[PDB]
Amino acid sequence: VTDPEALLLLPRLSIQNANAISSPLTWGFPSPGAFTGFVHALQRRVGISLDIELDGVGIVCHRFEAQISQPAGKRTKVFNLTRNPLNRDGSTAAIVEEGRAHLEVSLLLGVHGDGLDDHPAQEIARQVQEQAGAMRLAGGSILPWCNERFPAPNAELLMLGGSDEQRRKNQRRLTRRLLPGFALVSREALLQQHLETLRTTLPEATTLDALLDLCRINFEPWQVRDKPGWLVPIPAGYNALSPLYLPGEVRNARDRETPLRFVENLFGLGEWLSPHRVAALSDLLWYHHAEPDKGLYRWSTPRFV
Amino acid sequence: ILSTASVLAFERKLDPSDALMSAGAWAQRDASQEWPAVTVREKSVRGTISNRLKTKDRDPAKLDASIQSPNLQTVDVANLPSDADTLKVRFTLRVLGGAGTPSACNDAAYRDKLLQTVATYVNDQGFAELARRYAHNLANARFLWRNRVGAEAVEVRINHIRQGEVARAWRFDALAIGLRDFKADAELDALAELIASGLSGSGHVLLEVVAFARIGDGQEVFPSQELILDKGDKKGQKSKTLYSVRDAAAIHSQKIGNALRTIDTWYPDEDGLGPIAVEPYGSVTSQGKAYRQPKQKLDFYTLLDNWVLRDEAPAVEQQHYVIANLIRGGVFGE
Amino acid sequence: LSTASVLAFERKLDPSDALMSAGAWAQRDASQEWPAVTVREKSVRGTISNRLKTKDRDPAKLDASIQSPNLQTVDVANLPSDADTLKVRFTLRVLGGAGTPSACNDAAYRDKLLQTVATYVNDQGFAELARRYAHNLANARFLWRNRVGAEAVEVRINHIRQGEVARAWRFDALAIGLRDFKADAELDALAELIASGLSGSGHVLLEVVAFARIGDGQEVFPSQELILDKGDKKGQKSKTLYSVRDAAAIHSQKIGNALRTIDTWYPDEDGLGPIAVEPYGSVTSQGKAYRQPKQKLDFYTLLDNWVLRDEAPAVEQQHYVIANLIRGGVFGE
Amino acid sequence: VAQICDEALQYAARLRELEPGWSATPGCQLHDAEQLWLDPLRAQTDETFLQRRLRGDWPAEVGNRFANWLNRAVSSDSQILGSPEAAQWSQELSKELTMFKEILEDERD
Repeated sequence: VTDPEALLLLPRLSIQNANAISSPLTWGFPSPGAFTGFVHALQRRVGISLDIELDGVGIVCHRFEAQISQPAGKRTKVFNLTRNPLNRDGSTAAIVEEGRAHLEVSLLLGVHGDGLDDHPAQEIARQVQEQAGAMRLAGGSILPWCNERFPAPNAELLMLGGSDEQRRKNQRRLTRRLLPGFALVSREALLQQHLETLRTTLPEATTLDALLDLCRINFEPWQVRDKPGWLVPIPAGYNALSPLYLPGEVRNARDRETPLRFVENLFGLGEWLSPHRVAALSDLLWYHHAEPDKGLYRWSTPRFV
Repeated sequence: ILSTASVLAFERKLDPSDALMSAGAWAQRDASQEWPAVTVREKSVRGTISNRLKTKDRDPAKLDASIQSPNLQTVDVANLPSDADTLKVRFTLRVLGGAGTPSACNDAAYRDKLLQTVATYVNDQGFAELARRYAHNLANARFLWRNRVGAEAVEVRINHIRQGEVARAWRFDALAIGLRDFKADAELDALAELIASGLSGSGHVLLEVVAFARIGDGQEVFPSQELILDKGDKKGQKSKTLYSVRDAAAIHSQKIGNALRTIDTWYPDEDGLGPIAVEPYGSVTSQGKAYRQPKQKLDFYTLLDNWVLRDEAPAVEQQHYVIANLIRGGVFGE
Repeated sequence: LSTASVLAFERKLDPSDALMSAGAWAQRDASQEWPAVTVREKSVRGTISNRLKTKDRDPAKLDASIQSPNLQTVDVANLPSDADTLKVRFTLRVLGGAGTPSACNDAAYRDKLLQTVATYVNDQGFAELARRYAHNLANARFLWRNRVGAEAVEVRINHIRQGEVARAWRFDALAIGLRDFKADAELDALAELIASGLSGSGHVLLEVVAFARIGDGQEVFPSQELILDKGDKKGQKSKTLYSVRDAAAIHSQKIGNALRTIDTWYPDEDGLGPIAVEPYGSVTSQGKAYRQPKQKLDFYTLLDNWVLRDEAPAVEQQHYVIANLIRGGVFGE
Repeated sequence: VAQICDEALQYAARLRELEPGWSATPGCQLHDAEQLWLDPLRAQTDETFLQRRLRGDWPAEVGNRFANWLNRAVSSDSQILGSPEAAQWSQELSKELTMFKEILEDERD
């Protein structure tokens, strides 16, 4: 929530074999909670020898080539899978279905901390790239860079110093470094607008998540409902149900020094604007709030509209 | 009780080519084999809004927004060269023959009834009437649709190619011969004898027609006009296009074959208003008005489907009508 | 009673494309095979002269106005220095039978229009239209631009029906005023010829040869054709002079509007120079919309009153009505 | 209107930059409007005194041509041409043209 002093950048992170399931009822894009987890993992393997912190993250999704197929001319789409090794007897395995996709995306990081003037810009940008090049991203690997040679630099700026037109000049540098991308920010505004326009029947949010990503067809007062943007149902965090257990209580945990809670995951609503719609590029960050007692974990996009 | 077949179809007798225009000097018109053709080329036009604008919105703001920056477009125009003053139009017209015989049917009884009806006509009274009327429309400059209006001396030369040279050469004058009246000569009756001997199957006939129409020393001719789609495209594209051949201006074969079959002086509203284009529901397109209304019983379909099914004869004039639009062609039947 | 959906007429007073030739002295008694004025091209350095924004705070425009100029091609049809007479030669025919519509639809509207225009023609003749058309031919108003600054704009209109000349007309356009609706003797003989051609009692072929005396190689200005967004600056983007085969030329619709002034009762001031006849009488040469449909000087109001509603306008309004029933045009809804 | 104009600007920027080489050539009549806006960066072997033909080529010809193409294909109310909906649509078309010019006028700078 602290307003950043820098916008670190990693311009083309081509990833392979990403996890395009993301939820029990979406399938397209890897969840933005994975991206905030990646930024926090960069903060844990960079921001201990630099005295900074990393919270903001941008999403642009240059191209999205999935790995799908449709069966027998139907209008649904099954996932294609991977084989598995054999058992002790060597017959066949219990093949469980998991999706898979291919992406690239840039990350607009945000450096809140004070270690920006104790180091030059290219040094911190270069070592953040050298650490981000060796880290699994959302269940998938990050591809390195070959001899095409052009986006190999990794930019940065300084939000704390500058004028209004100079910040617009840095914005004109950045938004042309991201020309074909499509941003991603979540809307409570439009979703509460749809609650308080469908509110006569029932305030159930699931029927209006289902009735918003839709090519809806109505009658005379052919007609298809329109929209200025391109909308998506994305998971917007976690909605923990259990009382928080002490660390040694739960059997078979990951480690025995941090507590566990059992969770169903929430659902909100996200969209896809070009980066040239909204002006300030501190509006395209995924901070995530958390609270101990209330079992509500959330991946917001604050300060946006 | 017999019934008309579902699909009738008749071929096109009196088959014309396209007309190819050219332009040479008068009194050199006998040497008309080396004349340069009229070439369609472009020009520009700065227009002005000039149709009947709806006077439910007459604001000087939008009226002056029209008149300050008007529409502007490219229109192509065929003209004569500088030296030349004539207009050599040349096409060729062959006459097939066997007019009653269809090219499709769905019955044998109806087919032989129609053939014996047309043969009853031909043995009863020959093709000489429609032969003289087609001879008139070849004699005058009717195939010139607009180059005739505003001319000095339209000399028409109908030759007659049988083998690879001319057999008999005609030399007419399209303003001595009247446009609307239908009279005969010895020369026009020789031409009608040739056309009737063509249409009755008793020979072969290939008439090429060359008109020499003085207009002026560069005055603007009017070839046929193509069609272009333009729903308000960007940059202001074409609005008029002229039909062409391998670098020459031309007139459509359906336009020539519409001028030649202008026969009908028997449509029951008037006769002094001119002969009209022979069609079913016989309708001039230039007036938006269809003569021979099926209010009355002087259609083509009602006359054909009474004179073939029931042997009730129409008048001799309407027999000539029914056979003129059995000789233009056209798909019939439901 | 109402009009029809589509009315149309034809281009009576149909002119042609001009042939601007030139030549040496005293051969214009028998000027037959003189060379012509062509369309030849030459470069120009475009340094900007267009208006600029006030309070020019930025010296970037001070630099880039001159430091990066433009280079383009403008074609100029100068006469040869050995020649002085812009011989603008063209021809002009008159169909006649003006009130006969080219493509009407409604018979009753056609009947009232035929009898109303015939009432005009055999009541009050075409001599006023003939005198003003012979005046517009007598000067060089068909030359929209080349009249200004001349020695002797010497017209030679001739009448040809068969392959020979008839007589020799010899004029000026400085003795003949630009704006005078006078009545001379030989100009009314040629106007009587135009009256015979227009009213439908014969046929006429008028070729018009204006010896514009502009100078010993002085610049003249034929019409400019358009261009689209498929060509750059180099490649004659700015000006392209209209032409015929190795000669410059003048359009037909342009002369054919600059020979049809009858309307000198537009409301503002006829003393400010006459106009060109159109329905909704407008002059894009000055961009202003005279004859508003707000008023009753709209031609469509004039024709719908002189045919449909049976209320005849002033005689001068009727001269205007048949001026734009004789220029041609699309009409109807 | 402004949403479709901005989406078309972003898609045309992302799609016109497929090849890494292009300059003045035959058939480049779009290059008078899209030589810097609807086109990627050119080659790097010409003379160094050419940064003013693309750095100064703002979105007034290309963006103005896009606004004119939008106003020539799409239109407004013709019988209600004094009402406020056509005025809001004209202001939206002008704002879309100005936004496209401000977004694509820096194709050399």
